Amino acid sequence: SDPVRQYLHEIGQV
Amino acid sequence: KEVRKVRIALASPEKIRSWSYGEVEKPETINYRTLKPERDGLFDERIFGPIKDYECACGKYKRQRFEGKVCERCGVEVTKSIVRRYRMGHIELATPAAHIWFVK
Amino acid sequence: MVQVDGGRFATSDLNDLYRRLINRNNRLKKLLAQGAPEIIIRNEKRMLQEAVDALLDNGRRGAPVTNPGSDRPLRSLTDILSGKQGRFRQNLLGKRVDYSGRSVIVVGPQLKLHQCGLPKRMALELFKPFLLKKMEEKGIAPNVKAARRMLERQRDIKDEVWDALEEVIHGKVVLLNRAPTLHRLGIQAFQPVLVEGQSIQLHPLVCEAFNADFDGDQMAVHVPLSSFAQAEARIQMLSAHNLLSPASGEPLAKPSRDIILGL
Amino acid sequence: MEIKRFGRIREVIPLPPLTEIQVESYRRALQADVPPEKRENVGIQAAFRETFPIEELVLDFLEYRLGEPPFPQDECREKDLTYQAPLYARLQLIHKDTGLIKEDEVFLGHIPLMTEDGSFIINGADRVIVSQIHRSPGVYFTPDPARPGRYIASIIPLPKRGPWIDLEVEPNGVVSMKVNKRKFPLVLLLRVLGYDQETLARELGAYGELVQGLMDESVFAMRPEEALIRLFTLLRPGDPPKRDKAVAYVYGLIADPRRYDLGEAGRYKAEEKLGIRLSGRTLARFEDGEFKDEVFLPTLRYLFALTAGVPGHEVDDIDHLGNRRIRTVGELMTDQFRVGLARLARGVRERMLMGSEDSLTPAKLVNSRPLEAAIREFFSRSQLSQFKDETNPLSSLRHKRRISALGPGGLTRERAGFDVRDVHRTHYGRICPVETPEGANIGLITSLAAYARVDELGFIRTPYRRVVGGVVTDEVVYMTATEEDRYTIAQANTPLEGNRIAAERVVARRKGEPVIVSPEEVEFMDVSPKQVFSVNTNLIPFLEHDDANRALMGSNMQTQAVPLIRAQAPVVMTGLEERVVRDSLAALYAEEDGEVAKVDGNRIVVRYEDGRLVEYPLRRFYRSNQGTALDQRPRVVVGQRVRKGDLLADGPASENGFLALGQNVLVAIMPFDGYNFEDAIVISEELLKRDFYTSIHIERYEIEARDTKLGPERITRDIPHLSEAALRDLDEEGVVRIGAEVKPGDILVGRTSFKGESEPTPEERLLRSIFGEKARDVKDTSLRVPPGEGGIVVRTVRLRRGDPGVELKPGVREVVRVYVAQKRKLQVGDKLANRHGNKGVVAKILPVEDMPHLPDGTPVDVILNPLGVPSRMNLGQILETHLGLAGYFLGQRYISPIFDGAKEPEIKELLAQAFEVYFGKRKGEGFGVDKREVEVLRRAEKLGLVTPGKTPEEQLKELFLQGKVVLYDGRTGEPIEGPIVVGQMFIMKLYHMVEDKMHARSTGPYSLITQQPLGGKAQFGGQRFGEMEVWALEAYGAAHTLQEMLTLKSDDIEGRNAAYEAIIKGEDVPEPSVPESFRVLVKELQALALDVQTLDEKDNPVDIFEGLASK
Amino acid sequence: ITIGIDDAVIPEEKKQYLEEADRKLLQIEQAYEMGFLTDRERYDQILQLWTETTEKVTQAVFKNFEENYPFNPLYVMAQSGARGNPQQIRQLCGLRGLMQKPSGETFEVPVRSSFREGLTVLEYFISSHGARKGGADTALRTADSGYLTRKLVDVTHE
Amino acid sequence: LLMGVTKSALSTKSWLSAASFQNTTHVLTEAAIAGKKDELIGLKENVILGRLIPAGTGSDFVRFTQVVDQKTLKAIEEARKEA
Amino acid sequence: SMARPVSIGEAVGIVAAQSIGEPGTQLTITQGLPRVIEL
Amino acid sequence: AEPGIDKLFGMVDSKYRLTVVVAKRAQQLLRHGFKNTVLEPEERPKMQTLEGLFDDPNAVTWAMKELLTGRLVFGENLVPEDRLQKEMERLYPV
Amino acid sequence: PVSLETPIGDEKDSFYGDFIPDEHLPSPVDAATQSLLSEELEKALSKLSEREAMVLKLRKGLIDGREHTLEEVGAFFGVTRERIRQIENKALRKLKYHESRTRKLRDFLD
DNA sequence: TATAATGGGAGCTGTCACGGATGC
DNA sequence: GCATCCGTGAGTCCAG
Ligand SMILES: [Mg+2]
Ligand SMILES: [Zn+2]
Repeated sequence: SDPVRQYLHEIGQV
Repeated sequence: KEVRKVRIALASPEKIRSWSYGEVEKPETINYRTLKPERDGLFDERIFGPIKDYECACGKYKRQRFEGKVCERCGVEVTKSIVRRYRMGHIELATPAAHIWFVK
Repeated sequence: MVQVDGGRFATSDLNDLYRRLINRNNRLKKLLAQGAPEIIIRNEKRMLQEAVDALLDNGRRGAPVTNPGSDRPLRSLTDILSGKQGRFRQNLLGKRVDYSGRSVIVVGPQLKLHQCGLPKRMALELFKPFLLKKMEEKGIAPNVKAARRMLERQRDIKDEVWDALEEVIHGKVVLLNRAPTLHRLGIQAFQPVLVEGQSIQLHPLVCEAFNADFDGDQMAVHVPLSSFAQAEARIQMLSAHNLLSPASGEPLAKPSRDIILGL
Repeated sequence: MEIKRFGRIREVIPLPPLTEIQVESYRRALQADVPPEKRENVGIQAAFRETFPIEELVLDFLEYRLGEPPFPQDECREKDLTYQAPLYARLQLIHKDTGLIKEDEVFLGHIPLMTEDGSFIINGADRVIVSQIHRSPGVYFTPDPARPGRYIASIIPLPKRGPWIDLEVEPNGVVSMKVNKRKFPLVLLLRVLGYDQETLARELGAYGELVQGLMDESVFAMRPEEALIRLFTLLRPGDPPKRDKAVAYVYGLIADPRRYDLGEAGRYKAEEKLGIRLSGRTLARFEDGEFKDEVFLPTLRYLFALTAGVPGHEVDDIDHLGNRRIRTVGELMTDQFRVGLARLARGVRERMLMGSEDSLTPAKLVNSRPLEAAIREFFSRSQLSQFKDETNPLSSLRHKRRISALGPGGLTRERAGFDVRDVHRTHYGRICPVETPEGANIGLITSLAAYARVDELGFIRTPYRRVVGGVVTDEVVYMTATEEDRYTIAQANTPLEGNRIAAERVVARRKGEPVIVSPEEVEFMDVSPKQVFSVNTNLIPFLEHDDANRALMGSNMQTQAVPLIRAQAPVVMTGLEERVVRDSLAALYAEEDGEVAKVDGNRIVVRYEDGRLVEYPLRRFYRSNQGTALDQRPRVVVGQRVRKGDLLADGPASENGFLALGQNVLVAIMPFDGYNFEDAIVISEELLKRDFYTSIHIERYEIEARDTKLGPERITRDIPHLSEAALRDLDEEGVVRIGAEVKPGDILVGRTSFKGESEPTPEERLLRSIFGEKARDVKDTSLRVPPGEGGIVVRTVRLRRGDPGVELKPGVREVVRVYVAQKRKLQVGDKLANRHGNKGVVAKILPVEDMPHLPDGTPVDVILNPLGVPSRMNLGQILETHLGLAGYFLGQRYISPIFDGAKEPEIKELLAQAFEVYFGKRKGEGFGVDKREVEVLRRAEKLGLVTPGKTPEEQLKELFLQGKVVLYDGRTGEPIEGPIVVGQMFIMKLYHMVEDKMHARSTGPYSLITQQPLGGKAQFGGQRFGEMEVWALEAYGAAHTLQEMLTLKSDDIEGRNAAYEAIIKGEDVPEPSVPESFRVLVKELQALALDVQTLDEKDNPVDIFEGLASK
Repeated sequence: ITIGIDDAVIPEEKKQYLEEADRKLLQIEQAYEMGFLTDRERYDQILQLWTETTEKVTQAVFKNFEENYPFNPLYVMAQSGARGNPQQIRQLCGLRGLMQKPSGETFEVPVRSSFREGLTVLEYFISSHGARKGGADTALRTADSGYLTRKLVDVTHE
Repeated sequence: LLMGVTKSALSTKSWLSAASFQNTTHVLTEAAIAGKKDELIGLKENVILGRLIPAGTGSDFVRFTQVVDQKTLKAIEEARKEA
Repeated sequence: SMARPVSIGEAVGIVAAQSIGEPGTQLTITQGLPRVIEL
Repeated sequence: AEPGIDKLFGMVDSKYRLTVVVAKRAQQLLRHGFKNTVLEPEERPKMQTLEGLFDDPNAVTWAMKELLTGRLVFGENLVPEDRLQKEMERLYPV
Repeated sequence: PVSLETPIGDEKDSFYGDFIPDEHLPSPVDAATQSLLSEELEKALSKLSEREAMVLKLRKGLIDGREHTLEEVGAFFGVTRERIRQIENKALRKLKYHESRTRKLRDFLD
């Protein structure tokens, strides 16, 4: 629902 | 002919492109010094139409003796400026996008 | 994208929405050409979808995109079509119109039921083209252009143009309307009687159908132009032709107030 | 003249300074007269002390100071500048590791200053910051709408400082906390605060069934650190539970005084409701590394005790004026200042990383643009910042005392139900129950009571006299609503002999409930009836005889009175008309005792006791916000001995220091040939003859000559194709001369603009060839006079580029402002009103001879229709007319106080004294009764008005004492068949005049996208034919008139062009075409990827774009 | 036709009806303090008594008008239907009547004054509750009426 | 089936009327999916289009009525009798 | 409005809606306009 | 009220048909310059100027009076439209 | 640039773009003026011979929108360039006399 | 064009009452 | 079958 939160979560996986 | 009915239907991408007079490739609106529409931008006279009636952009064809002529130098068709209220453009998306109405 | 009086620029919000879309689309094309990793491309495509959504129906999903330094949501296409301010309700089912005026209303006891008092200058601007033609027929002006240039300045107005205007409006009627227009009798046609001063004079008996009174009400005037519009106004919409209420059938224009008191 | 006042009520205290709600608020906010070391932690000081220190290098706040205004008020209004003072702040940058200190005084921009009257000047326009009522912060307990035996505990901080917290006992038994729309068990937050099952079992264990629902074993099993991580996971999903991040978030949510601010009022209210003491304005603290509870456990205990039915615990009335507080200018300006300061602090923290970490000064670290922008925003574009209403002095004085429930951080119009708009029992003496807008804003915008004042905590207080035993002291106690609810307060009119209550039973209030009570039970007493109503409501004589709905209009319309050139104070006053002229600065008074040295039209020079010679310049013919002239006329003479506070000059709409909103006219109440039908009004041409209701109005016109890409716009007398007659009154530079009359079409400022490049049509080529005259390079763009306007040019202001002292906005060469004044006489369509809500338009101005007249030849001025009185139930105007008849003949005015006034018998006595003058003069002049007077007396004793058998004189006196006189018809000479009420009434000419409102248009400007006409008189716009007008046309069945409205008279370009040409040629109008707005709809639907096709009967596409958009 | 303050005729039956109502109120208070009837029944009886008294004084006003002043301006305007209705004339001549709290609950104490006599500041403040409630009711009702009208127009237009 | 005025107005066969009443996006999406054609039966349809409403002086019952004087009437009568 | 048989082509629905709506602002022991809308 | 409006409503089966007839006849009168009229010189509608009585310029007034006389024939499908226009332009040129 | 949808007032009923006129499209007054100008020009041109009125219509571009040179109009009418310039001058002179006599084209000079 | 730097920041609350989908 | 969420409405004209 929040694009910034989702992208930060995608970033924190690497 | 007289209008008796009004139909509304979905538009294929082919129909969207058949309406379009050109693709808007650049986000620019108008030039910061000349105040004229920037090429391939949102106000491009080559796509949507001439700003002044029967007169191309650079001023090579300035009257109605040429109508339907497309200026070779600047690319503008010489017609009535009213067509800038009518002629549509388009944008070619790299990835398909869902029309939010048919989702939300 | 237009230039205002002061040389400044004013633009539509669709331009900023289209700019967002074009920017994100071009950047996605470049990111694809440079073979960027899937996380980056995914974020870019998600932003592209968000931009298309904001263009078509802003605020529909997620936070509404706003211009920098503003809390005001941008005005999308859906916002244009829908709503009390939408295209339908504001510009399609109702319009601002030419050959209209508005002024404060005053009691007109001397009027006949089919009449109303219309200020001179109101009728001069409302009937201006008819008055130009009539000033050309009579010798007051060589042509239409000279007649208009003569009406343009108030001190250039002589006393023959008023008699010409009297000739112009003869037999014709105007529409009086008072907001809110609750039933079809909130608009009625009256033969105008030119009056000095700046007030509209309203016949007492029609005050009930308008729910009008003279605590400061104002009314709008409209001029039916064609002979067809004039025929419709004179036969169907004339005040003296509608004496009964279409809702009950009882008389609507009836003695009331001071009238009842005297009788 | 003699001024006879009535009433036995003695006000022990005068009215407070009426503009103090603005003045004292802003003064306490700025603290510019306090030396920086002695400033309290409030207002701007509190904002700085809250924002600093900026910890990340450490930047700290030492003090601030305010400079002197760069320009005076008159200069600001003249040059479109903001009246403001420079704000400097002394900050020291400390390197905590180095010890280095670099200290500097940085300039943060200008802060706007309040003028003497309590207003501001923003960009040359006078503005008022309207106070805002809202829910007081604190802890409230309200019945749960779902479950009747359960309740909801609300914790409410200040607006934009922290979230609302809702404590609720769920049906499953566990207690829940709701923050930012998320809910969770309160036990978890209690465990983060350090509570254990033992402390909760002892503290709350008195209530059996609830604590067991509170208990959660898994929560007490984990230590506060694990509960903190768990709560952070519940509040912020997806965010990794880093313990430092969790401490930061929970602290910034609850314990951070920078991000969570209960009011000082909120703190006091929580302490008073829960019976606890707060160490600060936060719900908890971060001390010694852990979290320590402040608020939560007392609120939970109160909630449980309320649920169980424990005595001493109450639900809260959220519309009680003890739970509703006012945020004045200081508080709102301080909020926006605090926002700008926090943005500046974000910029500082961002600067404390970049650049060189060593060489930094406070000048390099601070950027004031956020703060300047925030203050500029608040004052310029806010909803609570309003264009000042200075129609007359009372307009502004009442404006400043307005209370809005709307605005940012407050209600929208749909959010307000009946509960907010209602008159609460606690509005008594605080908020006026009468004066409120009539319409959708009713109950939202209100006005402050007369004796009311807002205290430091934001609650409105009202004064009451102490009553000890049966003796009423002269000491006054200002109470809030909550304190007022404790005592038994008697009414201000209760009988008194000396200071002792003289009645056996008195009328009093206990919690607003009216009750009959013994004088020993009387704890306090009202100060005066005046304290219950607003200032405008206090200006209505005989208010007790007026229904409230019409008194509302009387109040609200006094705001709209126009200052008249011969304005005078009413013959029947209430006693407040002088103080109103005083507190708003309309009139000019003497500072100390002395003697008048000089009196001019332009200035008054006074020599005081000190020997110093003071000169007062007089404001003469200055245009207010609304165009009504502000001008002060000298009321003294050279050599006159004046005292301290004596009048020097009368302001606008005042007579000898009394408030003069209209004129006293001789009125007769009777129908007149239907010219006063339905609230219309008939007036005498004698009113125009002696210049009654004649008012001065000034309009400002402006024009800019700027630099274009096509060449300069020049302000010049040289204009293409214009006769010398057209340029007659213009000077060498093109601007109209001062003193010249201008009519619609005349030129104020001539201006030439370079034509845009256009290839001339072949018609113009042949025409130019025929006449041989070349086409000019420039074009006439002169500023002319709009239709229906005009007057005398009284001032011109020209500002060029390159002349000293002036700089315009980029691109602008020069700016010219022309001021045009006009003397408006009363006319048909202008709106009159009295103070009782009787209002109407002038419908007929008769020559003096037709006017109904008294037997002695005196014609009346105004004829009001009696039919407006019975339905409206405003009898006060009738009594005003009676007392005004008496005062017309005795030659004296009166002061009748509100709710303690002149009563009927005294008015009858004054009427008899008047009748002696009215009739004995006639009898001494050698004249008897008239035949027609006998006929009227006959018909009057048939009405039972006079007793049969008495002499004609005795019966005429019996009629006069009822306020009725014999009235002769000026048209016939025959009398009116009955006796008629005639007397003096105070009537005001309201701001709504036909000259301003009349408008007509044939053709004119069209809008860009829709191509429909514009709207508004200023834009020469057209009238809107809305949906409902289309319904009217359809219901009439007039199809072609409707098609005209839709096409020819608007938005159909081809159609309207062809129609105008057909009309000027005499031909009938053509068939309409497709509306341009439907084409706009079609294309805007194609933009939404929807294909709209207009089809014929064969279902074949029809092109309404006529091949222009098709390839 | 004119209107003077003397044209609001207070009838002589008013003081009689008011004294009777006071004696009845004392009888009901005596029946309450003896525990015969509850607070609810007492409140209801007081309201009913004052309502019937209001109707009585209305009829008294109009009867005194019809019999002793048939050409009284208020009476004439009301009867002819030019202006006014009985309750407004009653407020001018009889008593103002009962008022209601912002909750809608009616006050036990009626307004015994008329606009000819003038109210007390407390009576005025009590009246303001209902006046404001009616104003807000109207302001909120016009929107629902207009919305309903537009619904009906859209459903019946063809 | 009984339904209130709002749902019955939204259910009307003309999508121009329904879209100009309320729920413009829902109306327009379902209509565009269905390929709906508006027959311009009612008043709102023709008002949006700027057409001549089918009521009053626009009713097909009274719309085509002609006026002619007896002189020209008999003149054309004899002109058509000779063909 | 004419006390005679209605003329063919009269826009009846609009007249009906206006006739119902116009007294709406007057509807006030009583259910009133809320009941009207409920129906 | 317009003169004889009751009789005018008596003539038709629907008032809107009367309106259409009046408007079309007024257009006829305007186009042909009033010289196609069915009125006798003493039936001509007049108008008071400062000079004196002149012919009423209002073709709607003219049309309603002509309709009151009874010399006008109205109905549907009385003549092809082009034939009517051309025969009227032959009888009364422009 | 500033937004056309910038709210004017504390209500949502007005936008900035609603107070901005349309200066591009000609007003009905302007279109009427241009049409009357063309009609009066053709009224005054029929007072000439068809040949000289045609030379003037070709020279100033009222036909085809292009202004023809003297050699082209002379090659069209078969005459020499000096003959076509002379008949153009005499047509213009007759037009000037007709204009000084009738005064019908003066008002269009603005 | 090269010290090393590696998960944001602002929220915003006093309707209200329908219809229609989606949760036990 | 019944709660609960989301979405969409909530009078007109004028004037600022
Ligand atoms: Mg009114
Ligand atoms: Zn070109």
